[PDB]
Amino acid sequence: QVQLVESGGGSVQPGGSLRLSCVVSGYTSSSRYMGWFRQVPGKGLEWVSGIKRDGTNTYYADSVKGRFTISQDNAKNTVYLQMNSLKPEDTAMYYCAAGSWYNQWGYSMDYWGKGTQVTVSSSGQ
Amino acid sequence: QVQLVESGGGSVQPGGSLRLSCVVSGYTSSSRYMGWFRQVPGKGLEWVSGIKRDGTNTYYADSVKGRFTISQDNAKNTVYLQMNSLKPEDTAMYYCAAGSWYNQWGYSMDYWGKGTQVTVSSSGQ
Amino acid sequence: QVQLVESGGGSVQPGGSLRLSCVVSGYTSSSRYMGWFRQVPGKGLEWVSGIKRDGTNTYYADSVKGRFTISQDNAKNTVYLQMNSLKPEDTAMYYCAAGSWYNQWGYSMDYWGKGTQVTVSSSGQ
Amino acid sequence: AVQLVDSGGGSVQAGGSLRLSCAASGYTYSICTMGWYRQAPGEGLEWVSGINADGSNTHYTDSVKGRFTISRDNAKKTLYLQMNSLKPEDTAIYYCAAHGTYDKYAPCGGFAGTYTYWGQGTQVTVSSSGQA
Amino acid sequence: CVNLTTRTQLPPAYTNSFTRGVYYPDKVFRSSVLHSTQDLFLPFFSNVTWFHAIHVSGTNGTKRFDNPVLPFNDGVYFASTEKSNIIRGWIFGTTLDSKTQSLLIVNNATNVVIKVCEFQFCNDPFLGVYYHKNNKSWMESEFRVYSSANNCTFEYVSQPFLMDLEGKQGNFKNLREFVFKNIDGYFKIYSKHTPINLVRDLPQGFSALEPLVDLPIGINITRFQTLLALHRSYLTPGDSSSGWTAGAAAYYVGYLQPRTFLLKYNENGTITDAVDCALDPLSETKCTLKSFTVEKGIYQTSNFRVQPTESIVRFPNITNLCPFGEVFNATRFASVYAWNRKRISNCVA
Amino acid sequence: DYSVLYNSASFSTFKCYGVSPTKLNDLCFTNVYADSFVIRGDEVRQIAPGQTGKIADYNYKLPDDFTGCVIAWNSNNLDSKVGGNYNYLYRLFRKSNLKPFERDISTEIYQAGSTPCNGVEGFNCYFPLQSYGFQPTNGVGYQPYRVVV
Amino acid sequence: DYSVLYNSASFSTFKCYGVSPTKLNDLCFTNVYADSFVIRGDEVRQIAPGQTGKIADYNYKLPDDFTGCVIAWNSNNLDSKVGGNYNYLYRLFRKSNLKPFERDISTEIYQAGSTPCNGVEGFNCYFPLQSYGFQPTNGVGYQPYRVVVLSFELLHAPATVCGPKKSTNLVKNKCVNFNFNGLTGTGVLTESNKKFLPF
Amino acid sequence: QTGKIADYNYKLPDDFTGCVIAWNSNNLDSKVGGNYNYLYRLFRKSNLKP
Amino acid sequence: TLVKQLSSNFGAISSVLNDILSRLDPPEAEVQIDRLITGRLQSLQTYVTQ
Repeated sequence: QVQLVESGGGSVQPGGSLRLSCVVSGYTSSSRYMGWFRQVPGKGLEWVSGIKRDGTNTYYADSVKGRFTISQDNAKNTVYLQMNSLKPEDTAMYYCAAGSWYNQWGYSMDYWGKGTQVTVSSSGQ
Repeated sequence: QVQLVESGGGSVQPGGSLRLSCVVSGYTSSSRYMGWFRQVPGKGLEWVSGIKRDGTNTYYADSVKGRFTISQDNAKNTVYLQMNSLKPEDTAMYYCAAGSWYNQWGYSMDYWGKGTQVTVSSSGQ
Repeated sequence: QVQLVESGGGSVQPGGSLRLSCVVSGYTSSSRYMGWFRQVPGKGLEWVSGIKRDGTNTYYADSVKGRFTISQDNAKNTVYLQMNSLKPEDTAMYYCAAGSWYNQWGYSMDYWGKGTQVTVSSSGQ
Repeated sequence: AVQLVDSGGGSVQAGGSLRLSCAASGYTYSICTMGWYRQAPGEGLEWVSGINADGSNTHYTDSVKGRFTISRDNAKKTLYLQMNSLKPEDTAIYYCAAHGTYDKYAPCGGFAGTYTYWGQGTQVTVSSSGQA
Repeated sequence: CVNLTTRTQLPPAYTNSFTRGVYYPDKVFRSSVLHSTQDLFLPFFSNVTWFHAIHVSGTNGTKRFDNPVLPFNDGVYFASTEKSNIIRGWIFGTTLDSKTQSLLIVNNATNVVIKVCEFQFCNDPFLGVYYHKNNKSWMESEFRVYSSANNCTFEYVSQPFLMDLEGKQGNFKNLREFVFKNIDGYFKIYSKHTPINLVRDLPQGFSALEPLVDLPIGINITRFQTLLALHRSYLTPGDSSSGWTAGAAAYYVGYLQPRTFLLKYNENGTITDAVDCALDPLSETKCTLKSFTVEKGIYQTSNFRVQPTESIVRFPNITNLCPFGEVFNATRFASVYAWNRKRISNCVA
Repeated sequence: DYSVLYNSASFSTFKCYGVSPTKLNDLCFTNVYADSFVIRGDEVRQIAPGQTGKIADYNYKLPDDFTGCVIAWNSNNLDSKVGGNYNYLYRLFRKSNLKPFERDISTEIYQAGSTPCNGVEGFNCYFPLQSYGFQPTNGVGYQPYRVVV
Repeated sequence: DYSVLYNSASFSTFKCYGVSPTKLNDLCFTNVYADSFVIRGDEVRQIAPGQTGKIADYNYKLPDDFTGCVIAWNSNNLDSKVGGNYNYLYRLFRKSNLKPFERDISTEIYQAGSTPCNGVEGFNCYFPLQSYGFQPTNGVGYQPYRVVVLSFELLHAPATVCGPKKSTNLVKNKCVNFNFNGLTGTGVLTESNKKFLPF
Repeated sequence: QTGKIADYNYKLPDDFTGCVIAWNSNNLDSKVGGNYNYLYRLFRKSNLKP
Repeated sequence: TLVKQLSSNFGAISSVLNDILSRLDPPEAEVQIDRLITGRLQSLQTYVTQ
């Protein structure tokens, strides 16, 4: 019923910038929460960021304060993640998930997407 | 919607034994009450016996004490009325009927069976 | 802490009859007031009937006189609405509410139930 | 259709050793990763030992620790394993199966899909008492 | 479960409760006062059944013991005189087979265990091995009492209370008193352990049992019986073929009932002596005056009413019967389409 | 003329707290105030002295010595829309209960957890208000209700 | 002490259906049930009431009036080893949908044909269970997810589990309202020479 | 319930307070094939009120 | 006798004023506290008359 499609992955030199976007299609809105997650090979998922439609309950992981910047485009049903000054640690396999963070009840990441990859290296991917 | 089917009638010598079966079909049950009555030619109806499904509100006429015994099988939705030591008095048409005996409410007899005959005589029916 | 359970609705030809039962659970009572309200699609709630715990200064709307009857059973903590002469506009969503009707103060409709639908139509629901 | 017949079960004395086998048919040995299980009477299935399709991992379960020798023969396409230092806790029903086919369910997609291949299951009893 | 070999039945006995069975009715501190409390107490100078666990005899009849099932009623007062610690615990419940729920108490030898499950208790439970040449001398076979332990609601463990015994000689050395009370879900066990010097009866004196535990179970409890450790005789030097043996031990069972007592709180928070306000007229005098010494005089203690023996009713001659005969014994009835109607009023139906 | 209102059967709740309704026509009042707002049915209970709950604590509170009349009627026909009327809001978090007849229209972010979150960013930090989902398909218990005190 | 749970940000899902998540330390209950299992990420939606699906119908169902919480987080670190963690299974076909909180551990062969196979595996006769193929290279829609469900029940029995309670003190020569473990009052607190017995 | 007798001969309200007592009258009525003194309504323009 | 009568309920749910106070809402606690007040006034007046 619902599909998440990512885009914007690749490789960049340390201290660079990137832009990971993804579009949802098949969710009846109300209280969309779209959240970016990273997977470091050999570890579980780590919250990258998240945001609700117009609720602006944004989350940024502690170590990445400032490096990321999340944004939305509700008309296009899309969520954007700007990244600046990629340190070598940031290399990881990135996803965005859709759910619903009702304030009174809690958050559930109902659906997950395909994914893109971010490579911080001195010679590219 | 309902159909009561009798069987097992006939004739027997005085002091013999007999057994009459009645089959119910078309009842949502809950509080089924099955009653056997006898009609001697030339009068109304006289109670022979009556029971409730698993309630064991069994009834026996004053004269039939011991002569008539009765049992039920809910799985086969059938009721059996056996009789031992058949006196000549009990020659009559036996009918099986069904209804609801609500203890707080009273008894009712919604439907009546087709009927059979029991003949106690020295030369059969 | 409380629950109201509705049952007994459906569909019937004009001029038929029905009976809707609402069970109450969770009141210390004292001054219970159980009522039925009618919701016509495209409109708001309308009074149908109301009754106390034995008080019996019942209410019935102006256009609803005669057809409907209200009954109660404190032992089972239930109330029933007998439906007669179903004229087509009586096709609506019936809801049972519970509160307190004080002589001196007034009434409040504290709790509402799940509700059930009634269809006065020539071809059923 | 694919079949995996299990055999080799029986009541054995504690502290002894036995062996059991699984004959697999209907598929090539190298296609699927094969293994066994164990079913306690009152608990769910557990994984005890398994052999890689080629034989790379042949990983085991630390519950039985080092008391194992699994071996698959390609000519007969048959899997073998044995128990040592038998204890009552090992009493259970052991099954045989082969992996490789796992359901692929997309987000709110279709749950119906291919599944792995299982066996029959043979019971093994470990007890210090004799039998009639 | 083992059904033992051959028990020698003897008629039950009785004793005199004396001033025993008084416990701190609440967890409050009162200093140098007299407090009147209405609570479930053991009536002073009561019967109290007396049961034995003395296998030893004179070769005429041996194997004497007692583990019957006893009702619980409103409460129980258990007392033990035993220089053996063969009593290990109790079971309480309504239908102690498997159906409703059951509470087990058993003291291992270093850590007492309380559990609440739908046990499957043996018909004649006991604590398995209690002799040497096996798991030490004592061993608390929790499976010899029950076979099923399904669907447990509560489990608890604490320091032991049975093992306060000092010395193993001289008839009995430590009287141990427990009071069991199941009120508003809470199961309250009070206990106290006191040295003893006599035999065959409780000791004259006053001993205030202190609260051990207030467990939040919520079970009903309507019966119970004592869990007794028994030597298993298939290796012992004496009479060792298949059965079981025991030493010397005895216990006391009494039933509490609701009574009003007067209690003496010392300068400490200690109960020193108490008066039973229903034992005798002098006790009611003491309680009405709220003192343990009454001066010479005449005191109005209570009131006396001749209660009614029965109840009678008399309404009038019941004669104006309604005419139902005219409606159930009429020669001809009306047609259903034109039913007949008769009004009945001002008559007895 | 309060009797016209009382004798209309157009109100789900009509409860006075220091004066019987039948007598309102015979009295003269010094200052009279009408307080209007929308709640949901399961919450119309809380508009009464001494109650506890989200509305009675963070949104609208009546004094224990209240003297007046609470009137409430269903407004599913003017306040719920097929696509959803999300234009009615209620306070869901707040650091402390309101005082009687005390209004609060603040919208500062409420820190729900232990994450100091000055600003929009932060975790377990919620916008204090929440919108009623008045779908016309809601059960009457969740439909809108107009209340005048 | 539910705190350590609801403010961690290490959970992919923390959703309560009858109690506010951040307000758990105050509400308290008579019994709590911690159910636990492992599923796939795309499947987590089906640990919630009302919805339908394979787990919703054949493995684990929540009543439509659930009064607990669901807590799910990835475990690709722990479960998927290198080439497959087939330890975990799930029911693929069952005769009837499970009732809420019902566990069926049988291994009966599911029959869809016209003849009971009765121990035979083949067409329309399938083993009731299928195993998860967890590999670290799979997509998170298939990766392991640890799921814990905390159900709360308020029986009439004495309430047992309740959250932690704060504490403060102001002792001497201060008129204070005080609440000592439910003993409430007002007065001045002074050190005492009394000798309460231990209990 | 509904029926010819109920809807056109004798109808009771669904909140009825009384009792119904019926007993076979084969001894009283039905003497021979010449006793047909009882009637019942078979057709009517509208259902009877209670 | 005057000091006692502070432990009497006089029909309230408790004799401890704070327990009533910290275990019910104001409008429901007012009646209980009024009952206690009435009882204690009666006791004090009896003492003074004697």
